[PDB]
Amino acid sequence: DVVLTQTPLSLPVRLGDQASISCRSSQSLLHSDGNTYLHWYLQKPGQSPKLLIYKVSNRFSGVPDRFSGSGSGTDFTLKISRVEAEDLGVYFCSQTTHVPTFGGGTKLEIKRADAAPTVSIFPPSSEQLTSGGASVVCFLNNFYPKDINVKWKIDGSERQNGVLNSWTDQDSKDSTYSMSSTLTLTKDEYERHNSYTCEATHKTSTSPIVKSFNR
Amino acid sequence: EVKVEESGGGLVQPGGSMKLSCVASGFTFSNYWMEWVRQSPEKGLEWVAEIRLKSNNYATHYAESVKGRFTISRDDSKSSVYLQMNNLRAEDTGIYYCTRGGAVGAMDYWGQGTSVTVSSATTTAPSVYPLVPGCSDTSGSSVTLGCLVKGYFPEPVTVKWNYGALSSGVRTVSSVLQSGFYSLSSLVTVPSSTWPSQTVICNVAHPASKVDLIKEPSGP
Repeated sequence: DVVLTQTPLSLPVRLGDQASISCRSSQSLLHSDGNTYLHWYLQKPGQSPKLLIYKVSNRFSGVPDRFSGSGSGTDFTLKISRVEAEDLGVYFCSQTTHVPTFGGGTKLEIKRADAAPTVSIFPPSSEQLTSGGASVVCFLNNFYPKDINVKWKIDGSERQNGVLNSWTDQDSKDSTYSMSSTLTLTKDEYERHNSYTCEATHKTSTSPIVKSFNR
Repeated sequence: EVKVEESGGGLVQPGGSMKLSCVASGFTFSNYWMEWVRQSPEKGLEWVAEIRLKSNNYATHYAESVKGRFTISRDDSKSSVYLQMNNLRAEDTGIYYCTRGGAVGAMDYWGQGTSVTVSSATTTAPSVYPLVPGCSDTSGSSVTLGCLVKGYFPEPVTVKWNYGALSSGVRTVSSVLQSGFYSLSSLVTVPSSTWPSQTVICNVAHPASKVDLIKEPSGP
């Protein structure tokens, strides 16, 4: 197989700066017709990958000139001069000079100014009690950087089990993440306690962000 | 403006079959080659098959790992290409993209794509709960609501608000498989005055069980 190896895997970038991904194959991509068939595709969050550069360095219609391609030997490179919010995504590089194969990928990640998280809490909805479990959600919205720790305190004594956290992707218009902390206790459980409290602790602060409710 | 759309995915047992339909519109469907590429969360992006023009003697080419299991056909009259899939192994899982092989020797236009899950587990439609304030003081952008899609299978499920006429402020975390059940969240923020005097609804669709959903968060 024609093995392609992209580097790096994750690459942070400040707006306006330059950005470079390297794609190198396990072998030459020189077609007999003297044409190297190396291409770069951009697949943004939840979308269909798109063609950006074809035949080593040719731009596809509609694709800005900020995107430049080049190659030499078995080493090819894509450059995103003047980065933008919309430019976030996994950049692909594929060869079709033989049995078509693709490259691992690279997650271009916009790196912006820190931002504090806005925290909201939600008590379970009666519509869920009959399931035998009650979920309490803590939602941190519009924060940056990606990192952050959340904590659940039930009637005071912190709780660690039953916690499941998942993050969104990088918003393409403010480049800020959001995430949700889901605490799922059993029906009888969630009912033997009256004060539910999550406490977020992001970099844009030291005193944690306390937000809670009482049944 | 060119456009392409796949279809026909869902859960399959180790061992069965399935077929996928691709409709292309915007270009002379007959003057091009068509491809099928799948994307597995392991083998990453992987090419499967390619079909060619009439004069091309409608020739096929199957990725060595799919020879005699899959079959690609086409019909210029209705402008469509098909991917017969038989003997689906867990490996065959992943999303499937229908693309066009432009003059440029590269797959230029891609479809939205379509999931395909090969497993012995059985479908289970999502369960949606209302995420509403929880009775508090206004101190967090001006009101946030949500739908807690839980215990469903397989992926994915697509949330949308007010039928898709609400895109700004939308926020959807990712799937988190646990207990064999995917679960995500989707919340949207709105001006505390445009609620609850206004109608807010999420549209949780779960393609595997073909079950769109229409719930509406209201002040409890």
